Amino acid sequence: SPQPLEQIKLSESQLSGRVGMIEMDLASGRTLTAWRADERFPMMSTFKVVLCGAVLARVDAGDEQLERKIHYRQQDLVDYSPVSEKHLADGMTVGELCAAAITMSDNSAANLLLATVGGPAGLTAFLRQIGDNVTRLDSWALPGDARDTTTPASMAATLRKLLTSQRLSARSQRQLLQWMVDDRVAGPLIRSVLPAGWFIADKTGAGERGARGIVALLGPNNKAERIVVIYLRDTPASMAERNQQIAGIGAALIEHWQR
Ligand SMILES: OC[C@H]1O[C@H](O[C@H]2[C@H](O)[C@@H](O)[C@H](OCCCCCCC3CCCCC3)O[C@@H]2CO)[C@H](O)[C@@H](O)[C@@H]1O
Ligand SMILES: *C(=O)/C=C/N[C@@H](C(=O)O)[C@](C)(COC(=O)CCCC(=O)O)S(=O)O
Repeated sequence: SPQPLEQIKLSESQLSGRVGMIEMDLASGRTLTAWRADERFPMMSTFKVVLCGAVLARVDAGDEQLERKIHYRQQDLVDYSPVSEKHLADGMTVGELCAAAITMSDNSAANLLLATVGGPAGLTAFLRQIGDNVTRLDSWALPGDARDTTTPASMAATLRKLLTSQRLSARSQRQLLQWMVDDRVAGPLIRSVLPAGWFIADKTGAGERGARGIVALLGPNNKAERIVVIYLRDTPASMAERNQQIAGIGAALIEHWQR
């Protein structure tokens, strides 16, 4: 592989789209690689991590419990509900909802959780509270449309704040991390192509006009050493090719880790 920056450029050339990327030390926030890091990209399903960060903040505050069972009706389901569609009779706990939202990208689960935090406005106020003045959720992907967007730099900083600053309790930090470790959409596939010793936790996203993304923890020696945030937008490429390009940026990181 070429150097990370060289590969990121090759990916834009090959995809005819914009790539946005930041590689950041999880413990300190040291930024190693930053490309279009202040440009806006659609968050897609990656918002579900921030959502559950807000849910955990309510738990910490004593205004929510992960045990609490939510009952919902079939009429409340939205498109793509692989887990939530199975519990019309018995409901799901708030904690189960977050697991389903993060690990399966369950949209009904995310929708039910979003209500509990005051909707898109409420989640955006949560972001402003933790010092993210850029990321915004507006909805329960055209150029010029800033709705439901973040930047690589903002998303990386926010993920670091949620996982490591003392904004969430120790138990809540550990919970948010474990949900990302447990990703079923891409986690196991990623492990299958990762060399031995490499840690992965992640949340993926996909959307219109080629939108595709991942927010992840990666490192050698089985450690969550770095946050890596990669977003793509405005490419006509197949899903398979978008995946391959993101994987190629991963390969360049892996080969050239010591920077
Ligand atoms: O010298 C480093 C390594 O080089 C190769 O490993 C390859 C691997 O065989 C391939 O499967 C992967 O593809 C990259 C797949 C990563 C996909 C997910 C990455 C995510 C994670 C973080 C967010 C961005 C993308 O690249 C590495 C580096 O060339 C050798 O196979 C391996 O023995 C060796 O230890
Ligand atoms: C989150 O990014 C959601 C992406 N797409 C879904 C949506 O718009 O709600 C779909 C239903 C596809 O969802 C999946 O394939 C599950 C994995 C999505 C993910 O990577 O998180 S829609 O067809 O695009």
